[PDB]
Amino acid sequence: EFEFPEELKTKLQEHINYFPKKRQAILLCLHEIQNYYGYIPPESLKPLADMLELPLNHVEGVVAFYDMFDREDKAKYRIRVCVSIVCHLMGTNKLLKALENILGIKPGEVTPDGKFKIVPVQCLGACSEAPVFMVNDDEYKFESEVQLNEILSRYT
Amino acid sequence: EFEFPEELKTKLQEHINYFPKKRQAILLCLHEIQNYYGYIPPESLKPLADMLELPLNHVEGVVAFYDMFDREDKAKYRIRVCVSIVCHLMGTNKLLKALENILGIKPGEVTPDGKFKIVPVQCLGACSEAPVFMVNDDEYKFESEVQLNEILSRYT
Amino acid sequence: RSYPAIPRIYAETTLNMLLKRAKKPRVHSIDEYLKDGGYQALEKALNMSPEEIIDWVDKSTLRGRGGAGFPTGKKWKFAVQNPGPRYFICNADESEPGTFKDRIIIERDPHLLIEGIIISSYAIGANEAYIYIRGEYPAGYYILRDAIEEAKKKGFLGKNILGSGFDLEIYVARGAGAYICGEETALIESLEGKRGHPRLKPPYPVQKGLWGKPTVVNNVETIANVRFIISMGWEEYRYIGPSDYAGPKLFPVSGKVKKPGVYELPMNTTLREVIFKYAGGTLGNKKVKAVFSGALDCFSSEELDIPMDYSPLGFGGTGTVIVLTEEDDIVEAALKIAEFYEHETCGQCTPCRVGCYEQANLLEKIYKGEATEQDWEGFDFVNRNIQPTSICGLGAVAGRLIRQTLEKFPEEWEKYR
Amino acid sequence: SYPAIPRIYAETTLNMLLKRAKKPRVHSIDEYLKDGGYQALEKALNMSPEEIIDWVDKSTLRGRGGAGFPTGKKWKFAVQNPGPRYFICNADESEPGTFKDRIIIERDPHLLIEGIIISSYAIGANEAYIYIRGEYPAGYYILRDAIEEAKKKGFLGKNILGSGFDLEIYVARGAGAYICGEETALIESLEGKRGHPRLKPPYPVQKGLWGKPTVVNNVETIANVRFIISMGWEEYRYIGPSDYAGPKLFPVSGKVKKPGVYELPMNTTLREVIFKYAGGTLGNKKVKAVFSGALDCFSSEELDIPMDYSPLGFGGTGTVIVLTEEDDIVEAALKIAEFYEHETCGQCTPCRVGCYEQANLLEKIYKGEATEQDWEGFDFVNRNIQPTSICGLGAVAGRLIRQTLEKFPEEWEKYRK
Ligand SMILES: Cc1cc2nc3c(=O)[nH]c(=O)nc-3n(C[C@H](O)[C@H](O)[C@H](O)COP(=O)(O)O)c2cc1C
Ligand SMILES: Cc1cc2nc3c(=O)[nH]c(=O)nc-3n(C[C@H](O)[C@H](O)[C@H](O)COP(=O)(O)O)c2cc1C
Ligand code: SF4
Ligand code: SF4
Ligand code: FES
Ligand code: FES
Ligand SMILES: [Cl-]
Ligand SMILES: [Cl-]
Ligand SMILES: [Cl-]
Ligand code: NA
Ligand code: NA
Ligand code: NA
Ligand code: NA
Ligand code: NA
Ligand code: NA
Ligand code: NA
Ligand code: NA
Ligand code: NA
Ligand code: NA
Ligand code: NA
Repeated sequence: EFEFPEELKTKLQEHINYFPKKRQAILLCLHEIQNYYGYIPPESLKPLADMLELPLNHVEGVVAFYDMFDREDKAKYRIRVCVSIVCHLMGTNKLLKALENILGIKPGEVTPDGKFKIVPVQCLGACSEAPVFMVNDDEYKFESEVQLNEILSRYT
Repeated sequence: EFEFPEELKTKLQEHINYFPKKRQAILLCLHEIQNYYGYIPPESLKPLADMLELPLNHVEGVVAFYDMFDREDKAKYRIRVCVSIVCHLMGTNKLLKALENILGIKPGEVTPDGKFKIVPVQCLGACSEAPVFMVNDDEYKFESEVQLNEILSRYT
Repeated sequence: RSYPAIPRIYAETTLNMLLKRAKKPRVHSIDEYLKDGGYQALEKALNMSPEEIIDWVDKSTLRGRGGAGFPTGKKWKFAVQNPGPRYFICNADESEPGTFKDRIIIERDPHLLIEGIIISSYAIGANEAYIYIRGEYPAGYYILRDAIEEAKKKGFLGKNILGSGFDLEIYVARGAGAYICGEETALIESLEGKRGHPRLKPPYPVQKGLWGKPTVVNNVETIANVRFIISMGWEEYRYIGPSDYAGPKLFPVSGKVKKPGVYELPMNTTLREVIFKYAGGTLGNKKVKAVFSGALDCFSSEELDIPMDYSPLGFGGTGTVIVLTEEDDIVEAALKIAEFYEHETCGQCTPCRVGCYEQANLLEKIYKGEATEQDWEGFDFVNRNIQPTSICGLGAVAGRLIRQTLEKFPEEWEKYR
Repeated sequence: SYPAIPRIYAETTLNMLLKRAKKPRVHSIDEYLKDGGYQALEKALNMSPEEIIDWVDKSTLRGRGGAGFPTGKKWKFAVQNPGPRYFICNADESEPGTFKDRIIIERDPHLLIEGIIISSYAIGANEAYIYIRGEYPAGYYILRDAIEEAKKKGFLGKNILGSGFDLEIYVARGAGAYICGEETALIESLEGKRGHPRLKPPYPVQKGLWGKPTVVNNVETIANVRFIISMGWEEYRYIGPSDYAGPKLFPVSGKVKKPGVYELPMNTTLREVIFKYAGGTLGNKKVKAVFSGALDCFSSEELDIPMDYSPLGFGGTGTVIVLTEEDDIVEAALKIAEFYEHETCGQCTPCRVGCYEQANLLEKIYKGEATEQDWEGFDFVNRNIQPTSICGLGAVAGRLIRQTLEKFPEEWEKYRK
């Protein structure tokens, strides 16, 4: 019985119509779904598949491959923390310690309210501003806990 | 005849370009001139006025008004001695005595070698470190003659 | 990198706001500033309307720190009632005897000032701002230039600051010897490249200022408060110190105290407490004879229990405290004050021009024991007749302190007569 | 309104690719046109495709994505094969330490778009694509908007400026796979599939998107095309050394005072980059190593090499990650191992197994839990990731770590003992 609500269906159709071939819109569609729900529902894949004129397992294969997509944990706000070489040198662990102090969670975990999930990622390509993190689409240099606490107060 | 050496002319043109209006740069230009020559050469004023697109009497009047500018005596180092209330209370007189003993000059005079000029000045905004003096841009508390001699030895 | 030598003025705070970083005698560059939540009040400001920022600053009760105590938010309101372009100016001329409180923000925590300038400029729709800094603060000037470059690099200045659509450039101008260029209309005259001659007011800068356009002039210390108002909100800010004179105040203490330096204290602190509780008491434990509020007022040892606020019975001024002890010659001190005003009158007004010169010349004759009976009567008269026809406050106050020493220390003057 | 982006410091001696992008903000089409934007395109549309190829050839412009293949020759190779042909801008930029492409995307999109249109026309492509990593969302929306702007000013669409050349640029997003920066895997992703590199040959120029001739060029490569057309190849080659002429972007990070992007000629030495441009090292610690992204590791013996494509040159992409004397080489190597472990697509067995085992074993070494066999195993897997690999990741997943082993034995030996 799973159906995308109209507003979402509309946005997905825009993407499928944007490229010359429908299947090229798969990652845009998947970004959209994850944006909408806060994860990728397993139930979403079959109908997505039908809109792309692709088999379900193709779609599932794609979700499994691409690390930004998550089918397990719903989160309003994904906190992508860089764990690669340059952020590591410049204080990824201080960033994480400060996140734990504020939110009470570690990498992999979601707050009880389902508001914040900490996602460890590879280099975000902002290494001069190490240690780097994102909150959904917003990206920031971590300076200190008090600075971080203020940034996070912006997401409600 | 008179022209600015290009080294000075370049700095001058930078100040002129710095504010939205050329004439705003007049004090900065004059500081620059006094830094280059160890004073303001009278001859230097006509060509400055040109660069500022100001009449010469304007720039002459400006030089006359502001007390930091000197058109009479070339000195490599300007020893600005505060003569206002706090420094007076805390030992301006001892500072000038120490200055006389070391250099052989009194306020308003230049050493024979052109090296040092004592310039009596109003409150330098460091009254807690009275008695206060400057050597060009550097500023110091006077403690004693021996301490003073050591500071002046740094100016070659 | 490398700047001129600056004395290490002592700083001490019970509030840890304006002097949080500036209690430490060194340059605090942008990274340290950001670590302490720097420029986050700017970020919150740019998500408010200018009108709200004006409102908050109004409700904060913040009053100008430059000496005239004009409510800062109201000043902004008046400017924005006139059509743009508008200009914002940070007055960093600080040249009054005894006053060194603004320099330590400039030299130690420049970003606190710059942050305040940006918020303020946005508040009034100013896209161009100036710092007017006295020529005798070279280190301050180079520190400010460098700090502005750091601000541009992090995108706090330039076009379209943080996606807000607000543009700003801050230009740094240098004074060149003249105390009068701290008077706002003369400051503006200097920025236009002229001599520092105050203009007749009305009109006021907020209506006609730099290039005849609406101009807000605020003192360094005043602007250093703007960060805290936006960060804490106006209500919490208003809760610091007494509710009628709220917020942190800086107090430059000099002369005959054990711990001369700048103290950050609330405004319900007494003059006595400034001297004895905070500045360590007097040198030699001498009795206090007088406190000069810069070159403006003279307080006797009988007047130490007044609040360091802006009330009619309070200290007033800029909170500049110069302490004189029992062996300090009051007439000798009065001469130094007369000499100050002698050197700083711009000369446009006749009684000011002539009075500043005559007050000092005659008082020098008194001090040196060379005054005729006519010189005594002259000095008294000139002291009372500097103000007439005055365009600006200098001529209004050039005899004030000195008059107070004559009323409050008559026995000491009588010895000279 | 776009998502927040950290303001990366940008500095240039040549004022070409960073003329506008040295300022941390979106330069829109008007500001782009102001400085003569889109005039190189106009000039290009009045040239034959063959002549544009000729100029890009003779300029000696080489790919900036890491493989360093001559751009013009690439283009020439594609046009030997029947159309239709496709052009792809590669904006996947995901190698550790690399953040140079994004500042062109985020601050000066039109430098990129102008390049794409000339390049597309040069090879007869009517369909072009920007593939930008999914973790650059602001870049994504900035590009889309800048494309709309180009369309309205008539630079995209059908019959661009009456020329008869049609073009549409589609913007695709990645979703977390570093391998999708590999050009054949990029094309796989564009065809709606997993980012699995294809066996070469065939090469994309012959058989790429939908099996058709396809030119893939890096963002920074394309950023140069405007200039080659604008100044001509001969003025272009006058930039920097005759051998490796042209501007080059260097993203500098780690233990330097001024981390950021630097636009410099390629005769600059690595030492100059660190000490002349990036302000030297933090705390003035001695340099221990430079990581060329996740590819190579230079000791402090090797700083005087040119930042070019000479045999003895730095090579790579100009990515400079500075480590100083207190930085643990084994710790750093582990972080490199981890990257490769997360980024092998796993189609080749030695790569699949190697990347995994190199990380897993190195972590045991690091934690002091490695057996004698774990040590020998680690050594072994590091030398045997490459065999049978169909793309460059497997060829290089052991490279840097091997270099640390050979250049810092004493520090590894301590972990073994
Ligand atoms: C002779 C004279 C000198 C002044 N010097 C200064 C000064 O150094 N700094 C200052 O901020 N205000 C000074 N003022 C006061 C300014 O004219 C003005 O009141 C103030 O800068 C406005 O800012 P505020 O409202 O934030 O205090 C001076 C006024 C006069 C009459
Ligand atoms: C593992 C891997 C990742 C790559 N990532 C990128 C990338 O992020 N951006 C890029 O432009 N080229 C990347 N390349 C290089 C491309 O395959 C290709 O050489 C390049 O995009 C062509 O542009 P150029 O000729 O202008 O350098 C990568 C190659 C490999 C093996
Ligand atoms: S009162 Fe004195 S300082 Fe003020 S404008 Fe008149 S002459 Fe000048
Ligand atoms: S070498 Fe590695 S990354 Fe490249 S195709 Fe093979 S398994 Fe995938
Ligand atoms: S290493 Fe973290 S952004 Fe590059
Ligand atoms: S009285 Fe001398 S510096 Fe103030
Ligand atoms: Cl199916
Ligand atoms: Cl005033
Ligand atoms: Cl490749
Ligand atoms: Na097509
Ligand atoms: Na995945
Ligand atoms: Na990113
Ligand atoms: Na000074
Ligand atoms: Na001045
Ligand atoms: Na003076
Ligand atoms: Na009160
Ligand atoms: Na950027
Ligand atoms: Na990607
Ligand atoms: Na390839
Ligand atoms: Na690990």
